[PDB]
Amino acid sequence: HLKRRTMMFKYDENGTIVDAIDCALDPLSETKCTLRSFIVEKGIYQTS
Amino acid sequence: PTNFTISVTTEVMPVSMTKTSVDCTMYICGDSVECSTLLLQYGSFCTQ
Ligand SMILES: *[C@@H]1O[C@H](CO)[C@@H](O)[C@H](O)[C@H]1NC(C)=O
Ligand SMILES: *[C@@H]1O[C@H](CO)[C@@H](O)[C@H](O)[C@H]1NC(C)=O
Repeated sequence: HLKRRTMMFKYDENGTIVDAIDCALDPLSETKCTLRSFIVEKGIYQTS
Repeated sequence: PTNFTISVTTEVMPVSMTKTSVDCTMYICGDSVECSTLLLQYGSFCTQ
């Protein structure tokens, strides 16, 4: 069953979707969703 | 001169100020999801 969620999708250079993040899953996904990147560097980030 | 005075004076210098952080979704829209969806169309103002 689909629920009201916010997701971030990574689009390939050919146009396809290659990765996804459910922003409500864990604090790491919330950190990734606060920025716009699938790769987070070392540090402390304030999250929405 | 035939004498001298040992003078101690104070100089007050600011060094730092308070570190503040802002959540855009709480400030602009609060908790309403309609405003959050409409704010998603404004791009990367809040990342900046
Ligand atoms: C994009 O498509 C081309 C043509 O089929 C293919 O050679 C290439 O490997 C694709 N690139 C990726 C990153 O999948
Ligand atoms: C210099 O001033 C101090 C403080 O008033 C005094 O005690 C001392 O005698 C003075 N020295 C001379 C050489 O006048």
